[PDB]
Amino acid sequence: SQQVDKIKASYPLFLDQDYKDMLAKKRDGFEEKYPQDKIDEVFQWTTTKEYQELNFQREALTVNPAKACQPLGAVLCALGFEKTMPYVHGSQGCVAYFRSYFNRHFREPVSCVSDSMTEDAAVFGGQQNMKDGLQNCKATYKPDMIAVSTTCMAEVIGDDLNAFINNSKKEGFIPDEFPVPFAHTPSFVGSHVTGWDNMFEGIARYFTLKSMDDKVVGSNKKINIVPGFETYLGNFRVIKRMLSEMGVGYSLLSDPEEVLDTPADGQFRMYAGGTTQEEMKDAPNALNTVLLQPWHLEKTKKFVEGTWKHEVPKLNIPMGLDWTDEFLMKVSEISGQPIPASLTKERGRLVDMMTDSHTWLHGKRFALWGDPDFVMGLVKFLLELGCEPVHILCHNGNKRWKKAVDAILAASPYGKNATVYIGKDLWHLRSLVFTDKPDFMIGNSYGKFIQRDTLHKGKEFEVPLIRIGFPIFDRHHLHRSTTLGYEGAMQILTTLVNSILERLDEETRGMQATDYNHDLVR
Amino acid sequence: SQQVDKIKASYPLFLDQDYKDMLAKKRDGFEEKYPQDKIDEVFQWTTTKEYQELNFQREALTVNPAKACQPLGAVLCALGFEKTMPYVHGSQGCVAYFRSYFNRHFREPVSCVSDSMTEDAAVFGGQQNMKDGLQNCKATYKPDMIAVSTTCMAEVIGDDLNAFINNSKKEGFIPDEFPVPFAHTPSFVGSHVTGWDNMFEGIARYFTLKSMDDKVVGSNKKINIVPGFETYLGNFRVIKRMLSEMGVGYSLLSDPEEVLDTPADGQFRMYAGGTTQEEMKDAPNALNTVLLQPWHLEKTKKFVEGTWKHEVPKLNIPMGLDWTDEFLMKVSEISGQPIPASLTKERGRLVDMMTDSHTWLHGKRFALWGDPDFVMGLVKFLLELGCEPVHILCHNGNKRWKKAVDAILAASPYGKNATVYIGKDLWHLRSLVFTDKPDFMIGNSYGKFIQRDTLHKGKEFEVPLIRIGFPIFDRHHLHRSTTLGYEGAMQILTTLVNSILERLDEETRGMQATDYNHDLVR
Amino acid sequence: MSREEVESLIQEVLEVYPEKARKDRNKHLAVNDPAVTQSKKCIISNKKSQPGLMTIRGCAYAGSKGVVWGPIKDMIHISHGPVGCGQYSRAGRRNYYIGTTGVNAFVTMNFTSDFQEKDIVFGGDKKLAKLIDEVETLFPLNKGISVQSECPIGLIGDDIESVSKVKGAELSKTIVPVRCEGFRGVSQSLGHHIANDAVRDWVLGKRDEDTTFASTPYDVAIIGDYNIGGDAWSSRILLEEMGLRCVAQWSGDGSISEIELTPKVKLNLVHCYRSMNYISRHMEEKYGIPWMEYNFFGPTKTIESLRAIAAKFDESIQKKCEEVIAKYKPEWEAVVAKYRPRLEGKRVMLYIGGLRPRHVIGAYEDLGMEVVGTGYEFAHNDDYDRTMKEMGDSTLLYDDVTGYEFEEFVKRIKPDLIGSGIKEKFIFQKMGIPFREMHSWDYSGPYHGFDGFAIFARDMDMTLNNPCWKKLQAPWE
Ligand code: ICS
Ligand code: CLF
Ligand SMILES: [Fe+3]
Ligand SMILES: [Fe+3]
Repeated sequence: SQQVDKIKASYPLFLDQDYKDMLAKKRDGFEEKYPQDKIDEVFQWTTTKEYQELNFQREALTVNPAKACQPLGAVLCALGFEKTMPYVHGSQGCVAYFRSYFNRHFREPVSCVSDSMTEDAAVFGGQQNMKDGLQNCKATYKPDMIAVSTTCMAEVIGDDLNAFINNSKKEGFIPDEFPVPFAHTPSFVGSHVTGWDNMFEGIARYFTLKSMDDKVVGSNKKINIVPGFETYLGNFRVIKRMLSEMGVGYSLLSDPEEVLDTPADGQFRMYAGGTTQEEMKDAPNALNTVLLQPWHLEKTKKFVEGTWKHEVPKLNIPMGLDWTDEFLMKVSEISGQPIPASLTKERGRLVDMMTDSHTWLHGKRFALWGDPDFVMGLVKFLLELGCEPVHILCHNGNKRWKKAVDAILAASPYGKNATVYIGKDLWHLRSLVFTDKPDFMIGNSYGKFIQRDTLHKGKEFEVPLIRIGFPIFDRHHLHRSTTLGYEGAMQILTTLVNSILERLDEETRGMQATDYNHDLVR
Repeated sequence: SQQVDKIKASYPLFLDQDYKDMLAKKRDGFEEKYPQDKIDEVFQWTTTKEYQELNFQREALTVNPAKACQPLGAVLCALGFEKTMPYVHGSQGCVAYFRSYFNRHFREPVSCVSDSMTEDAAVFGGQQNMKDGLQNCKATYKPDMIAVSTTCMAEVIGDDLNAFINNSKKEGFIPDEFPVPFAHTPSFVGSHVTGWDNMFEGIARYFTLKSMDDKVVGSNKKINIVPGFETYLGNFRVIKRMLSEMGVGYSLLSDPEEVLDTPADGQFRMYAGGTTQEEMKDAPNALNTVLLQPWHLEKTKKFVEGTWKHEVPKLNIPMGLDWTDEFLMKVSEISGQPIPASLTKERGRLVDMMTDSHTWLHGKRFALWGDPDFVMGLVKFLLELGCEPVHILCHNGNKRWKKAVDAILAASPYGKNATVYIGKDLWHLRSLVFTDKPDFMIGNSYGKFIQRDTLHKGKEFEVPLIRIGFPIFDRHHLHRSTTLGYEGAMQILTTLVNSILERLDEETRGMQATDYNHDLVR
Repeated sequence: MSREEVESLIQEVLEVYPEKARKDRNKHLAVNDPAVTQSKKCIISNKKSQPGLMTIRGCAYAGSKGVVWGPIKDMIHISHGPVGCGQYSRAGRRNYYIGTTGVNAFVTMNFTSDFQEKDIVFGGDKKLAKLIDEVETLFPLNKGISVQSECPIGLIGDDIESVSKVKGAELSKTIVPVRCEGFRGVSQSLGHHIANDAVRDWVLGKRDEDTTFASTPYDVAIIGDYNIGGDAWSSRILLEEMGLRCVAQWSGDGSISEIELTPKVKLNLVHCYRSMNYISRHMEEKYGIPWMEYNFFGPTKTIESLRAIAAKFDESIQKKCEEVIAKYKPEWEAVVAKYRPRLEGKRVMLYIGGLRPRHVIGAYEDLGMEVVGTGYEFAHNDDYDRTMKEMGDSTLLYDDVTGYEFEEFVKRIKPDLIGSGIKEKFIFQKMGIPFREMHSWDYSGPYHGFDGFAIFARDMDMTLNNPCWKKLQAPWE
């Protein structure tokens, strides 16, 4: 039953007596469900340490992974170039899933196409599909450049992207001068960050490997910045703002913030901003190339050093005090532009926010997961805040990144009780937070189920989730925040301290029971 | 008992069994406490409609007021000028309270001074206190000017500030050329916003009244901005950024921006930034003057329209889409500068966020309170977001402001269930949220007690508190946020939608009971 | 618009394609004529999508795992292959259920083999057997395992049938191998067909000899409802209030026991014909159980469906149906009185998957709004045959529409509301046209039944008459 003046959605409509009675009747009559005591016993067993040993003895089953496949990152990289259409050679379901994923994270239109390869195309090859798809995309959506990625189906059968595109140009389906960079993005190797790296490397090769005869390092007096797989527009904005404040000429390659923040003014803009083709053609002339997320830009680093002859600095991600200062100093040394007073004032303000909030941030135990560079930057920032990481998880990390994070932890007294995991999933993290309980979890929206499980065990075992990462689906407009630089550090610090204070306020709201600590001033 | 590995603060140390037994023994032995059932009955009665009738029948007792006294606003206004020491003529406890208040809200040092008036001054007067305080302040803290305001004690005994300052200058206590503006700030009239208005009026009069013979309107080709009582730094930042981005020369009078955000660099800076005396003297030469909060700048408006001969526009506070648009058009018309495309893009981004979050924002009932202009802007933005404000409260509001808010609520279909209260305190708001329950409360840190009361009544009666306003004591660095313009609109929208989604997630986290609606995507 | 103008718009839109693309797409756009009972003479459906035209269709893996098998809660569904698919499809569909996730329910969970290069080169049979062993070790309360094959599995010829058979025989468990590789077919419809075949072969006939279940002459099964925010529950409360006993729900909030008990029912109530028509026909042919289509979208369709269902039974069922209709009349009448004035005369354009484009027209007509154009992602010619009757004269019908085609069709029509998926929501929101997600109900719902009608009306009113749509133009422009 519904009252028209107060209409109920599914919650709390299905909490009514008739719906509850019908649910119970259906369950008892036909569901053949296990008894509730057995369910409680199994849940309690899953919260134990023997279950943790069984979970960590896994070898072939992955439960709730924390990574995606390469073509997603390839599409995100292709979106950052001017009037560029991300083209995925393979099946249409992959493109649909990519578009749904990015629509849910960014709440923005995401343009991506496919050749819709079928069984006959899987058997005879995708030459005709490539030709017709390139022709149709160019005719219909009129882009200035088409960046080709691959699905696993094409990679398994060994589609020759170079030969296919060359034959497409040779038979007149596309103009011979039309830029069609391509990259191999096998989904069974690496993850989405590897796809971003592969796509950027392919585009850079396409515009710069055949025209290195008339290139001189430092001709244009600029610094190239490669941001990598980034889902926060604030990071692009803050890097550009900092480099403009320092008065440093920069060429940020693969900048997608404009197409992911289009205004709503009555017209739909498929393309907006993006790195221009002239910028990438003039890329080798820069003084140096700086990689913001080096731990998933290895192929790009190798190509840049081998072809552009750029001495890429050994810099960490500009996360936190120490690494932001290192980044600024390296930029100042490369360009010769001194660090101005505005950045010094920003650093001083950030140190004063750290001083203000250190009394609440100290000693807190955190579990975190995400991308390698992002995770290591978050761990470093937590170490500068006096916090104690306990469980560090990176599903797409390797042994070298784990060694670097271990060295970072050993360099600090707050990393004594910290362990790093690579190749594990979120089920392992749930087992960890049940056995070795941290105060908070920092991750993407997939940790809300872990929070649900911990709450189901009890209010004293609940591990609240702090949403910093990709993808975030259950909150709105969090992609507009900033992670890099001093501004991102202030944002993260404010989020952390306010989360701690909100949890404390929740724990002390009981009247005549726990309200003696419901202080007005915190 | 304390365990060294896990040291407990007051909570949950006092939830231990020994402390529980000790407290129970104390209560049952020597407190003569009322029985618990009687307490529950009294609470339930206080949650009733008849108790609301009795509460609103009050005319002599104020419980939990939502306003401060004039000298606080006077000090905040005086802090906005370059190298200016806020001088308070009266008792030192008032200065101690003001500094404690602003230190807790801003987490920054606040400089204010008093003459330390005692009963001897009540018998005779504050002449000697005035002279000694002026001389000591000038000798010690080396201010460029001293702004004098009075406590209730000085105004009850009828101290004459002008004669006192003239005598102090006459007998060599301060140089005759030293600028010492003064303003009367009776604490029994108005609130802190009235004190801000009075202090700015006094300073402007001191710097402009006797030198209007060489002044021509529009000589400096600039526009004057009077921000009023503001406690959000981002408001100053956004006003400056928008005006500079429009290409408009502006003279932002009473800027406490830099002194309240001093960086941490190992040294203490008493003074930083602020409006210069040259700007104050050149203000009458501006094209016009814009009051950001016209509803507590009546004296300033009278002075600038009568003495400066400026046709001050009838503008509302630039909060939300419509009022930001009107403010920008008025600024463009006065200055002659067109509106830049970047501001249009920012407005389009705000509209895009509105279209993204309208589904969750629609239909939500809000109870809000605060200063008149801020409350009106919040009501306007909520009406543009599809939310229904139900309980609008303003302790320091008058009948004209109430009529204006009633007109605004009549202009929109979502203001049908609204009612505006003036001269009411937070006990009235507690009664209202118990009787006509809203979805959320918007206000300062003093609403956490109301939230605690509603939680004590029941979980389904709980009204979460959204912390927007002044003062915020239980959260860190919220004073750095913005509420004016498009950027403040996006921040407010994000806070609202994320609070709604957090409440929904909290209400859907129960396994097998309400977890069917614990959706990953919202 | 006139009929001569819809054709002109179609031609002008098609003018941009190359010759082959234009010729192919000219067969997928038609002007509706309710007199014609054969959709083949006007529109062509169920063909491959043109390459590079930004289609909205999915794959067979979606149509099986995320549609049919996924809503089943007591089973564990393995995304056999690379990670992507499982990750992109995890908890994206709001097939609601009741259970303890991680113990006895696994709908919102993602189980995957996470194939690497060595798995492709050397195989995945041993890895699949190890994965099954670990699934049984770590999740003892599951009532079955399903193996959803992603593309590479089909390519490299991994033999999951034998692995499933051996592991099920040795562990006494129901392990269902599904060949739902994405490159098969053209869209999710073949995924529906493959999942139905798997249900028929490996699950449906398990209790063919068990006779312990006592059957009443009022036994029904809801077929093809997936509980998108509680729609299956809303329909079930109406069906049970009629005196009918629902034994099985396919597959929203469904259990493997309900699937096993289905062949004992007296009537199959099919909501989504497109997804479960094959299994309905198989049950009719093998067990003699009749099936019928019912629609619970809006008061008129709901009342007609309740009367049609009650017509299949004795007089007591009809009396209870009359009682339910009389009880629920005032509520939906009040909902209409509240929301029809705000929504009268508004025009709606729809683009959804296989069933909802024609099922939701009744509710929009009940609220006083008209549908000026509907379209299907993957529906066959029979669905269009049913669609011509429900749509008015000179209304546009499109199949496998592209983003370009939909954009300019909306630009030329200027509909008051657009109901489609997440991949067009922001495109049409930035154009200034109110948009409603017709797949997930915009995280609201349910919309089926009398209870869902109020939520539907409230959602349409709040989306259409929001003050934000009048604010897209800056006053200085
Ligand atoms: S199953 Fe089908 S696309 Fe019949 S794949 Fe799709 S929950 Fe649609 S029009 Mo999403 S044939 Fe169901 C459908 Fe209809 S996922 Fe839902 S809304 S009634
Ligand atoms: S059409 Fe469909 S969704 Fe595509 S792969 Fe094939 S079953 Fe799956 Fe999977 S991991 Fe990623 S998303 Fe693909 S590239 Fe492979
Ligand atoms: Fe958007
Ligand atoms: Fe501070």
